Amino acid sequence: SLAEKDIQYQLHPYTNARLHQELGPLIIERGQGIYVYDDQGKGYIEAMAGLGSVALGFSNQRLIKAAEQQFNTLPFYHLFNHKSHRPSIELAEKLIEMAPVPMSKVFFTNSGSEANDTVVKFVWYLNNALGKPAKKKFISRVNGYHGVTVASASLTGLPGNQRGFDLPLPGFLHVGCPHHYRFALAGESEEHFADRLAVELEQKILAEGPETIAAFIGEPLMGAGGVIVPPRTYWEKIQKVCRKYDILVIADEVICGFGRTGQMFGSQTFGIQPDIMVLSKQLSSSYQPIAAILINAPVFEGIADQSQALGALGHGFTGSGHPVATAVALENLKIIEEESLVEHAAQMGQLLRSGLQHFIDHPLVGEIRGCGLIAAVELVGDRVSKAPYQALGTLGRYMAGRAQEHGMITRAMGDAVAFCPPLIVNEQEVGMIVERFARALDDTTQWVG
Amino acid sequence: SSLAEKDIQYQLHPYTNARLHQELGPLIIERGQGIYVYDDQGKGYIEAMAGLGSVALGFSNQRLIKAAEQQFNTLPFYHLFNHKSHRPSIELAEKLIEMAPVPMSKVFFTNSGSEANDTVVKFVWYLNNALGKPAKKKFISRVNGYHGVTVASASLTGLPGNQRGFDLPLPGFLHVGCPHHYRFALAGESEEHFADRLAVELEQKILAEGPETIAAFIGEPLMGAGGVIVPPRTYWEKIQKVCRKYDILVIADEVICGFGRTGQMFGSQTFGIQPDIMVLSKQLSSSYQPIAAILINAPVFEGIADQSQALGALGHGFTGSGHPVATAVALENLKIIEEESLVEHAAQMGQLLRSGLQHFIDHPLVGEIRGCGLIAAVELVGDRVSKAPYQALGTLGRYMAGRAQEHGMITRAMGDAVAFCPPLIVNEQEVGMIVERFARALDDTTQWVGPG
Ligand SMILES: *Cc1c(COP(=O)(O)O)cnc(C)c1O
Ligand SMILES: *Cc1c(COP(=O)(O)O)cnc(C)c1O
Repeated sequence: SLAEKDIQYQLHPYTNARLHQELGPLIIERGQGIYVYDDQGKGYIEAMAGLGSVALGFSNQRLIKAAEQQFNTLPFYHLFNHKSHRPSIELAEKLIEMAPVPMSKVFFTNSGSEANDTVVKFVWYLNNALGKPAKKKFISRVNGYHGVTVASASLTGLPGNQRGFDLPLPGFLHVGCPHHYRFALAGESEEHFADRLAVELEQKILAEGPETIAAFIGEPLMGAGGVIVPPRTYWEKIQKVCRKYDILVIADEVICGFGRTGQMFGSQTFGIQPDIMVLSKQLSSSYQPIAAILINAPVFEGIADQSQALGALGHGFTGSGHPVATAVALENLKIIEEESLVEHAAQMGQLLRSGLQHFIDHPLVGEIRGCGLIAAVELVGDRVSKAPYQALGTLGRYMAGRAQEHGMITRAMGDAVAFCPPLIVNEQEVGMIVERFARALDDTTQWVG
Repeated sequence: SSLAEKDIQYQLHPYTNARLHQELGPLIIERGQGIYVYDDQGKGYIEAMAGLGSVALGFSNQRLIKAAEQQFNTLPFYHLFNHKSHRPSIELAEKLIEMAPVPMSKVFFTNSGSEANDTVVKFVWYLNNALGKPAKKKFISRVNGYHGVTVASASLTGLPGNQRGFDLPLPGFLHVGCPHHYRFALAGESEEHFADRLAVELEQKILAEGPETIAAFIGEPLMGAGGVIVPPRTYWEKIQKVCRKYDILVIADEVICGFGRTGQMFGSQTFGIQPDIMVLSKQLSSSYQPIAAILINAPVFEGIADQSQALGALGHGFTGSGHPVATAVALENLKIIEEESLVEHAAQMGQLLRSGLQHFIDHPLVGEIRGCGLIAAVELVGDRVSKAPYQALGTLGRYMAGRAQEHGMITRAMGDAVAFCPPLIVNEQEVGMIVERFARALDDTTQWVGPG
């Protein structure tokens, strides 16, 4: 069977390989709109838009035709050694012109992981160029997600990405997860919590030596880490501390980018003025692997000078700016703008968050959080202590399983069940997401007894 | 704003002097068909490099394009996380395992060769932690090897251009000698004696560092980006003996050699390598889609699988890992290579290419002609006795590549080596035209130098 071939031949990401050999895969055969279907014909609402990525859903014919048109023109070329092609140029123009702060240049990669890995290299290159060879350390947050390369998994603050992999590398430092529900002191306001987090960062900078800190990287809100919305004034106060010590501010917009948070960028929603932005996922509705780094004028000018001194910029992926991936991403961004999907997502997000808020006084619901069209419900075994049932992740695993039985694919991040549906979701579809959540919660409540 | 002006304004180019780019602007490629690409001025070029040694089936294979369409209209994205799967990833993994030149267990997909080698580093660290060998973590690679551009894979890479200014390599990424007889053999040393000395260098490096601390040796069977460096006779035999002696994994980076480049399906077959791990990309999809694949053997899989159970799940994966459109295109690509007998065809075309270039073997500027199958390089020198460059190293290569472009052919210079890596579908007349355009560039370069 196809399931037997999968067990025989494929090592799965983010999977227990031994349990996989026993249970085998859930094979997804086809998709349309917000739905995917398994090889048994069962339909599921993809309430996660795959990996928070399939902005236009699973059957956008404009994207598919844009791919075809580019395939029949030039199915591959590269950007190395002054070579270029129209789709990379037009996408770079569109990204610079839509940027929420003045940006200078785009550098393309295949993945968010490659993009953040590239940012690490470009910052080291820059500070070598500027004659600041000590100015190399990165600061990220506990539970931040920045990808899975040796370097980007060192930026990542999730233990699952580091345990067994000898990470983080030296020079990749982590400050606190800005989650008020878990880390605020008894009776501390969001603004007081923000103050204390800004103090933690400043103290980290001073303890390490300000001259040794190159950059601070953060997702405007933390996606994979559990839909962690930072406290009011966090980004204002963190940026003050960064500007104080000449530290680059990198906005990882891989999840927030292109209308997820109710504005085009999380940087807009949270008032971030980044030096560098990283984009992926919704950039192409994941129809093609592509990511993009936006760098501002000072970062470009330093890198450009050093590329002249060293002969050429000694960095690039075969797939960097791939003409089919860039053609698809260009068409994707045009549809998001033409169909007013940022404002549509914002409206659908209000319906999603209001629907979930009906469950705020349920005995297993610890917290409901989110912004725009991304949300999470954190389940607890006890609301007073905020303790898990059995161990962190038991409730989340059972909930996600019940949601799948009720025809909805959701992701558990510990005991948080996440929602990140396609931007094209309609009002009754939001209603059906909340209904399938409710059925899964009922099942989980009966199970915990 | 012209398209060239927008490119200068908005794009930071890989492997480009950004300041020179602001002055010269791009060469914009508009379209392609068969072995040809055309710039925005309508000038046609034979893509004698198949882009980046990658476009196996040329620039207008309609079967690949229809395979993409069919998959887009079925399922345009899904992932492989948390037991999820899809038919194209499964069928491609089956095809790759069943065609492997040694017994392999599992495939892990990535978007790029760089991600794939970066993943191999993580998987080897994970494996040796799983086996209770926490010290067994260092990698050995070669000077002028190319393994990609991430912080870790650029540490494996042995090309200075990939490390200078980037604070690389990381600690625990060690480099032994480039196996290029022409450049690094002692005066009057045989290929076999050179191979012995390189195997001694490796063993001495292993002993100096502590054998218990060395996890893996990674090499391209033949070194592509480093100048089409064919290892000396007996090199891979003797290196593998040293590796097996100290329980060091052998990783074959087949990103260029994979899928018929060297006259057999894999460079591991051509060079008699029995790797534990293979890395594949580029020709896997004819670069029509970004995809790479790691093949791991049974012992590597079993160790990783044990630890993934203990830790709850394997904490690694890319959004695009096994992308259904990329895997669908790669599957159709490998079917065409098998159905059209392109491995045997490439072997035949490579003999014509090498024979055509060898008409110039006693030219005063030709130092060496090297290659296997349908990959070749001509290394130009200013002086055949000393092997010294004309002017600075790289002058002849840059001049030749420029003249080739004027004569309607895209070649890559690696220092003073001019490389050939054409699409596998190149026909006999087209090989003739590649050698003719090389000859016109060489004539120009010879008139420019005046060796008299
Ligand atoms: C998805 C993700 C990444 C990694 O992207 P990949 O394409 O899977 O390598 C990086 N940052 C954030 C915020 C992410 O959500
Ligand atoms: C192309 C290349 C790589 C890097 O592949 P990318 O997809 O560009 O990241 C790795 N190894 C070898 C031998 C290569 O030629």
